[PDB]
Amino acid sequence: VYQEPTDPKFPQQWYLSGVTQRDLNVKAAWAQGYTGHGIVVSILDDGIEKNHPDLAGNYDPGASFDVNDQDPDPQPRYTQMNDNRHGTRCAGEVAAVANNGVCGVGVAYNARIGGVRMLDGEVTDAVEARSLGLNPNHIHIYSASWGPEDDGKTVDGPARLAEEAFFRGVSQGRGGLGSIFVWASGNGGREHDSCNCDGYTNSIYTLSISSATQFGNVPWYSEACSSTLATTYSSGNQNEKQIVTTDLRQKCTESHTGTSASAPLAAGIIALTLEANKNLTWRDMQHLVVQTSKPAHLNANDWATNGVGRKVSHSYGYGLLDAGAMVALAQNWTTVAPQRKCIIDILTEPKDIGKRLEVRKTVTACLGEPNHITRLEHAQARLTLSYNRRGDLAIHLVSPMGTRSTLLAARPHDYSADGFNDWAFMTTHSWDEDPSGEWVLEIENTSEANNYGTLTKFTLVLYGTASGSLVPR
Amino acid sequence: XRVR
Ligand SMILES: [Ca+2]
Ligand SMILES: [Ca+2]
Ligand SMILES: [Ca+2]
Ligand SMILES: [Cl-]
Ligand code: NA
Ligand code: NA
Ligand code: NA
Ligand code: NA
Repeated sequence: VYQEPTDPKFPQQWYLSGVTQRDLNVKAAWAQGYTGHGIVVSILDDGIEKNHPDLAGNYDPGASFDVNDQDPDPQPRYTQMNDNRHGTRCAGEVAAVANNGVCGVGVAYNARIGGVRMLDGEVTDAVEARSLGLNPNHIHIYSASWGPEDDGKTVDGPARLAEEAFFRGVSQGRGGLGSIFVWASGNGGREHDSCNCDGYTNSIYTLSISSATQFGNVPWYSEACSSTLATTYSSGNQNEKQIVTTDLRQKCTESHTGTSASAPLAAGIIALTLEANKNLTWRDMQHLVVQTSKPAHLNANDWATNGVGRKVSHSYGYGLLDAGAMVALAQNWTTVAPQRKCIIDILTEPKDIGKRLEVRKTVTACLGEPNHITRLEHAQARLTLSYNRRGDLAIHLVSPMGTRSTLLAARPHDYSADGFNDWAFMTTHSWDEDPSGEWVLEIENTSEANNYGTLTKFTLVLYGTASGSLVPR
Repeated sequence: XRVR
């Protein structure tokens, strides 16, 4: 009964559907009746060509604003170099119109799509905050294919206004269910960057999305970290296909690439999921992603099984998004219990790092208290430390269920002597584990240099609930 | 910073 789109470039959208099994299983969600109708997605980027032949039919001025020039119209600024094409490419991935004889189709081709023009200018804390906090009772899902520089030396995250926007968004946005923030995990692969040094992706309030190539490999630009939640397809080498989407000047491109293309596809899949159950909270959505994402046919050297039997990789999170499985599970989903937060200050004295430091602590995770956690969601190791060359450090955190999260891998370009100032390294890899028991933090010098420093604070911050577990996978 |  379901008829797939007839758009001229839809056959080239290999990541949406195919018999090959290397796809995001989006046609199966369309066939269940979910195409995005009623859901509102906003692309936070360099603007959106609101009159594009493949976007006009879905464009939503209520999802749009121009923060750079302070006006309602997010139209890109046209230049000879087409610098401001990025947001329009992202928008088409989410919600390009279907069955209109133009280009291809969005994942959620009946969703409403807007854009915030906010990258074409100085991107201040206030600019980010006004973008993240735009019309939060109209916009359901925010997609951000941007962030701190991927030079492999930077440690940077949201400043005060932006962090307040995240908290206000997940607390009061979408009728109190919480804004959905989807983030691209980054393009710093060639610089050996770590997406845990990026406070936007590392945030518990964002769904950080990584990339896989068509042949199922870790792309050259990919950043590994423990905060990544899941993966969608994007570009790879020149024998692998790329992403088909709307381009600047009313054109169609078949060569959209990089981390930038993965977040919009995830945002589209989340739009389909919200259509299947509008009552999902921001935490519900992360649970659905954890439970339904698929490792199979993704190649990595670091796949590990966590304490509840789920495979997890620092390149891929829980694996490829599966749109059909997301919308199926969403329909009868029971809202998760309110989020508990258990704060455990680990150190009794500062500890010299030297060549290697191992800190073991047995915790009760707030046993006997209203914030008792037996079902982990996010875990953070908030670390304050000094060190003479930051990029020589590697940091690992082992859960009581034996799951070893790489909080920080060596970054050869990070020469900083600034250390970490209460930096909240986050891992998703122990999701649904019982956090009671022995946690182990390992800090090691990966170089032959006689480095030196001191760990002065280690706060283990656990988020989660105390009810509703599934039998382990 | 912030980059695309
Ligand atoms: Ca404008
Ligand atoms: Ca189309
Ligand atoms: Ca990065
Ligand atoms: Cl909090
Ligand atoms: Na709320
Ligand atoms: Na995140
Ligand atoms: Na335990
Ligand atoms: Na042990």
